[PDB]
Amino acid sequence: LRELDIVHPAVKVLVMATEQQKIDMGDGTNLVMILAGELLNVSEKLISMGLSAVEIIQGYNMARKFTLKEL
Amino acid sequence: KDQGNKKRQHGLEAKKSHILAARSVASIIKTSLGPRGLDKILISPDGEITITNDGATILSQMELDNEIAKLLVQLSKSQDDEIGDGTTGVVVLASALLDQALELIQKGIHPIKIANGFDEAAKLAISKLEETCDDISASNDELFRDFLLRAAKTSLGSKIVSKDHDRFAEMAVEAVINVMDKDRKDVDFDLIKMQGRVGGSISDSKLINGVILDKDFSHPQMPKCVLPKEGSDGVKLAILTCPFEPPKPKTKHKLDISSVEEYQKLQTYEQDKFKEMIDDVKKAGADVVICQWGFDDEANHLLLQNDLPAVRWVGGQELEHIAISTNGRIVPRFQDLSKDKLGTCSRIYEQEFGTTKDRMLIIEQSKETKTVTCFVRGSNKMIVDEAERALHDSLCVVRNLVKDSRVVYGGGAAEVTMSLAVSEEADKQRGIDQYAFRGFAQALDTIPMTLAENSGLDPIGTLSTLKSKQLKEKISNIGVDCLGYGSNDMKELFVVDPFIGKKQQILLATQLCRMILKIDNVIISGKD
Amino acid sequence: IVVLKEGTDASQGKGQIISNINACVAVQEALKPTLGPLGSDILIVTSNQKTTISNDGATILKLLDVVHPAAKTLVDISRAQDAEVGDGTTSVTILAGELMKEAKPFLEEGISSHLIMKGYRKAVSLAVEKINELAVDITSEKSSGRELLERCARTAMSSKLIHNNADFFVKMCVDAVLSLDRNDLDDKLIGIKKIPGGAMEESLFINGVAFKKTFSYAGFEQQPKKFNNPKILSLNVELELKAEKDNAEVRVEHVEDYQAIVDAEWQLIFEKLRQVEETGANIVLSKLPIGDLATQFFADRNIFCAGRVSADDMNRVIQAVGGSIQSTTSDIKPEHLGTCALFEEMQIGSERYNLFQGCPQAKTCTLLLRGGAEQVIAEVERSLHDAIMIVKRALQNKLIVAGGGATEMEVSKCLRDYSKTIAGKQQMIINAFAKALEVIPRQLCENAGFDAIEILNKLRLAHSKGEKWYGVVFETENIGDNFAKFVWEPALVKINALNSATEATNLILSVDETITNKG
Repeated sequence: LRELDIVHPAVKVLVMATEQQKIDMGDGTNLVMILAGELLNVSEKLISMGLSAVEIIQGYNMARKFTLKEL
Repeated sequence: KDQGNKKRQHGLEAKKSHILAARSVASIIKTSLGPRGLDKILISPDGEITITNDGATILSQMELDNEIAKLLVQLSKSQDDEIGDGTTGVVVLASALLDQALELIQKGIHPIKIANGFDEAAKLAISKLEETCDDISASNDELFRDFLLRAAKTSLGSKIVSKDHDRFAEMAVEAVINVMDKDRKDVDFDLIKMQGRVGGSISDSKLINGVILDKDFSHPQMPKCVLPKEGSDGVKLAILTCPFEPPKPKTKHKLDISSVEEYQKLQTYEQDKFKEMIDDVKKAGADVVICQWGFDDEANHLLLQNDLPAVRWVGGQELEHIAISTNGRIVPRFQDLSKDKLGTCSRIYEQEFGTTKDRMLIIEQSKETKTVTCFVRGSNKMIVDEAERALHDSLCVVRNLVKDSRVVYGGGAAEVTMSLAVSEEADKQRGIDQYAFRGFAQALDTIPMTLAENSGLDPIGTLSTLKSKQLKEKISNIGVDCLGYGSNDMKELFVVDPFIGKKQQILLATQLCRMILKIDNVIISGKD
Repeated sequence: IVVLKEGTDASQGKGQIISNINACVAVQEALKPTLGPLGSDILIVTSNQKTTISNDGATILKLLDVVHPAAKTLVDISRAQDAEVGDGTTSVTILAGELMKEAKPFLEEGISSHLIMKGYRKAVSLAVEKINELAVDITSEKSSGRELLERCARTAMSSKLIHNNADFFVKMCVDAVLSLDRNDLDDKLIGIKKIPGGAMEESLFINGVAFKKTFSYAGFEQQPKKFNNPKILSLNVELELKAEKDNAEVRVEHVEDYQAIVDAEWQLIFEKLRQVEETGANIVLSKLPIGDLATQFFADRNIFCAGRVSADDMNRVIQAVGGSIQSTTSDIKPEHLGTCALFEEMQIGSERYNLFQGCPQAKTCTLLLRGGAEQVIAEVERSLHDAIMIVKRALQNKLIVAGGGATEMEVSKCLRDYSKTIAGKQQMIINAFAKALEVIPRQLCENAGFDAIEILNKLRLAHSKGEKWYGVVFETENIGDNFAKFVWEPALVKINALNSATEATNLILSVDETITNKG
């Protein structure tokens, strides 16, 4: 990512996520990218069913909190 | 690296492309083969137009982007020194060999087998030439000298100098005799200097037994000649390399005079150095001062007052020539100069050629020497160039003849004999060797056909008649009418080519064919 | 406001791997004709119009430097192999290209590259094991690190004048290389001297360095001819009653003054000669003549001297004895003195020849040859030079495997046999690697003009039975036991070449996408 030519502003969000992972944590650079990509992919299925982005975000936040507590 | 604009051939078109390029290169000078070969116009980028049929000159001045053609031309450039007069023949033979190799490959023969078979065929042809060769030096010394002069005259007659080419042949023979000994039977061309200028006539050629040193003697008042002094021990030469001036700074200099004290000191130093050098020269007993560098004004004045003509800016090779001719030695410095190291020569005088008013200085011995200079003149630059080329060819031919007593005859007779022998031997060897021998014989057949074509004769009928004469009746020296001749059978026409020359031609043709065939992949990048 | 790809994208996955395979195939085809001593040359023209024709793989790779990333990786691996080993660069490139070719059908069928790489690694392990097994290192089979060298020397001297007497010259040739540093062999360290007289079978092997007589002044045969504790010391410019170097011309108009000066110089030389003894130098050597005074003093002091020693002989003697060369006698040091077990003058040939023997620590040796004529000794010397070169080459790599494709054929046969016991997906990769290993003999036969198909079939049929050293004969088109013909290649070189080829294959096949940034 530091060397790849990325011009789409949306991808820069995941680039900054990887940068944060590298700065704060000593591992997981690929894990964050993979997880974000998969979340955005399943968001396509969520939208296909007619669900609004706001409720999708709310559900993702709730699931994030539950997963963090369970970890 | 530099991948863009990169071309390559391999697997499909490499062999065909290489052979076609070689054929195209050969066709440039194919028509120029033989003494009556057609001329080609060569024009310099500045617009100077020249006319000549010399294949070596034509190929040397030709630049091209084709890799096979470039390799062939480069090889011919090196071969020009080995033989000189056989460049066109070697190129034609190599082209014919490549043409035959094309068909052999089309039949499924690997290039390595073709190369090996060509090498074996060349060996057989050389053996046949050795078997059929004749010895001139072992028959009669008078006949040997006559054949040397005849070869020189034949070489010279193709140029404008044919009117009075006898003098050039005599000078070449004398130079070879003076420079070459029979211990090695090799002419040292480095000791045979070639020099000339535009002007005069073909009759102004002269053979010098030493270096020329066409110098102006620096100072205008310096004598331009060194006389033998009415029977004295010739002329004593001071061979020096140190400049005739005191040491000087390399940064500022500007040794100007501002007062009496500085003038006195500088004059004392400079005069002491100049006096030391001139006294050393006088004690050595030399009559002429020769230095690798120039001379200072004070040095020139002192030499003039002492009657010591000066020679300036003599090159290292010129110094070696002086030492060889005068049996002298090179003295690094003035302080090391002594009578025991001075060279001796008959005289140093100005020689005029034709209407030339330059009055060039020449060092003459008039005796046998190991180093000589071939001086060439003519009414035009083309005349001088042709005379020099003919002299070089004559020297090479004489060297080849003296080196090996065995000789062959020109006009393609040797080529026809080799072709017949190879064809006869081909049926005895089984396998790819038979095809290789047949191809080599067909390639050898090319040279006589090309010569016949250049002479206006039909190559087919001429070659068939030559083969019939050399097979049905007997083995002899029968060639094509390269020049105006009453009939065939060059043996009676005295057209002789050295055996070593023909062997070298065949070997070089085979080597060039192998070099071109052994390359199966060519890669060329772009240009900036 | 800066774009590196210029809006140009590229695909990823099996497509890029196939493109890399195609690039490797192109490189392999380019370098194919250069494989083997009989291979064809390649002509390359650089951007500067310089034309170079060469067959070495390293030069071709350096001149080409294909920009393609897969070709770049292949070139890097080839250069690494050449720098680390220097042999097998072309073979490594050919093997990598063949492996890439074999990988293509597996990818086309949907086989993951990871399985291919794992199978190639397993095949490499099996091939290394089989090469180690095939590697020849035997003692009881009438061959060893020394006996094999003797056999090689005999083969080199075959059809020569001393072939019938090779039984004795092979030992001399082997000992010549074995008498010096075995890890650093050089032909210049094995000298040969020609001594007329005697039979060729009477030639003597000298552990140290020997040279012909060089002393011809007073005192000859008046000094000791044998030393049990010799001390070799090379003194440069003394050994004279009058100074030879850094001297000057002296003119004296009075007899008494000249005589006094000469007497003073003689006394100085006397003191220097005494110091020579004081330094413990039992053997005095010098490249310049030695005067009568020095020889007489040394003879009276039981000291041996010999001047007019050639530079090469003096250097070899110094290196063999471990001494040095001293400018003056007063500066002679004990560390500059060399010692050998026995130094003596050999009377063979109606002349005395100096030789140093019993010096196993010497860095060089000399061979003494005998014969009834100088021409016979010259022929013996030529045969000995050939044998020395051959034995040196053999000893440089004592671990050897059958050449001419024999090792490749054996490894392929072993891999094919193993593939019947490795049931699973790895069988395809093992078979592919075994087939790829056969490219080397195929290309060698093709470049030599032989019938590749027939030769390969015959070799495969023959290798199934009999010895494991059957290979391709490049002198006359046929197959046979190359080992019996003394044709072999180092085992370590072959192992390194296989490892490098497999490393290149894994590196190239492990790349799924390549991104290039403008610059």
